[PDB]
Amino acid sequence: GSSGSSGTDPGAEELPARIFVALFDYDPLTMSPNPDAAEEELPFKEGQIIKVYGDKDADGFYRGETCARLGLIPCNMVSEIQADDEEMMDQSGPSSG
Repeated sequence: GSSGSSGTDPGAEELPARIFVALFDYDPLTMSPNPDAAEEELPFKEGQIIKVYGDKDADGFYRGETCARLGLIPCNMVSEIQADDEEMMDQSGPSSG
């Protein structure tokens, strides 16, 4: 339909989905040793966001959703993004407590 990555402005709250950015282009169609097993993998270009849901299985793959797609993401390729919320307190003022 219409829903997907973006479009439906945020109205209510939802489950926490770890955001992971792609470090390099991933092609499970050519990279993967087999296409059949490649289906389980989730392709993504560098700089692409992947709504990761949960942790990674033994293999070490993060199951996330990107571009209205679902599959496995190689924790090796992608990476964790920095926190958006207020950052830690650095150089705490000299003021006395």
